[PDB]
Amino acid sequence: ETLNGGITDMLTELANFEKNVSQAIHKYNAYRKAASVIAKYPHKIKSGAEAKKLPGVGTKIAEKIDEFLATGKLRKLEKIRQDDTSSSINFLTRVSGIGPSAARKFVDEGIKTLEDLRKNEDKLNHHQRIGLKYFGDFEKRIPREEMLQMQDIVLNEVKKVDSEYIATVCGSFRRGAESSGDMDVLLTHPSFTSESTKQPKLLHQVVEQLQKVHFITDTLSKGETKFMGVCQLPSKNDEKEYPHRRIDIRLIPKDQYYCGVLYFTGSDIFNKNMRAHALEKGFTINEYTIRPLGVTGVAGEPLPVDSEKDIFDYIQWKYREPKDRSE
DNA sequence: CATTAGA
DNA sequence: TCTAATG
Ligand code: NA
Ligand code: NA
Repeated sequence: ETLNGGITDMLTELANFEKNVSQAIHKYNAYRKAASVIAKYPHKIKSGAEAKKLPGVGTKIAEKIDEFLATGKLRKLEKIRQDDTSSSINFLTRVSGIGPSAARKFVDEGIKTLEDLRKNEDKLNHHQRIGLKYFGDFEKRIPREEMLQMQDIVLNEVKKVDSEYIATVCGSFRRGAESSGDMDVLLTHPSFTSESTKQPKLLHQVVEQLQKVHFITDTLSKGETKFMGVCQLPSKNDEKEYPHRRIDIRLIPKDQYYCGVLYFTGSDIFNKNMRAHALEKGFTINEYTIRPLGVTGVAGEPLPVDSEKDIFDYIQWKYREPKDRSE
């Protein structure tokens, strides 16, 4: 956590570079397994060799540690940090829509700056044009203050459109968090659960609403179960316009909300724990159900859930508020 | 790890 | 169809 840090930290620098700038899926994969195990390791790595004894710990990497352990840095680490090209790839990646594959393609073309992206707005597909559009707004954080008014609106429509609709803004926001990165509404409805052959509209209906009224400005993507957009709070009585925010809405079977909702709330850690705990208490939990364990090694059979509670009671825990889903 | 774009 | 990109 702090004894192995620079080491794991430098490791991940390396990894993330292999995978992004280069297409070394493997090396990249290498640095990370290492970056992992050395992290577990309870003692201060004193040298290459000491490390080397570790699993996934090669000589290539061990070599890396010496230099790092010896001089406060790393040449390649220094060498990569500089490189406009790799530098350039690191940045374009930031534009919503741009992954590395594209990132690289763009570069080779000689698109390295934000402006390049501009002059060549033509080479970008919708997602990316939008990304490019709201570059400042997507990188900006979401105040709970705003989070509150936001949430406020999305509920009223939902409600207004149909009243049988259940919404839930999961995420950090849901867990207290003074700020969030993007709003995430969970969506269900009774007429939609597991077997019932869809009702895409269910999704569509709302998106229409939210748009109708001007909350959803743009669309990144809309499927019959996952809509991926952009929102905006009605700039009051002028002077103050609101930032463009990422909003994502997804349809769920009534019969799988709670686990799902459980899930999306986190924290990434609480889930595990909770998830690790269920294991003992005779269960399994995942993004959708909770199936009682059978000694033969494994087992199925989705137990029924009507609230966050059910999942809880099931595995025999204390209902932990979202506020407290911290870990 | 799954859903959507797009080519 | 595959292949990227997001969460
Ligand atoms: Na991006
Ligand atoms: Na292949």
